Amino acid sequence: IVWIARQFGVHLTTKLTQKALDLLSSGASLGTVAAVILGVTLPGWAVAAAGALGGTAA
Repeated sequence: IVWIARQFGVHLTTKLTQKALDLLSSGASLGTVAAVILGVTLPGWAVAAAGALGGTAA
């Protein structure tokens, strides 16, 4: 989540992180979480690059 926020210009709050992590952990895809929570439509290469990290780092 941190890498996404950094690379795509999102102001990341602790609340946005908390929501994203729970949703990812429950089974929503990294792309959908990025779009819905972080407001960022990720290209394919960015979904892959972020997905290589642990969830908080992603």
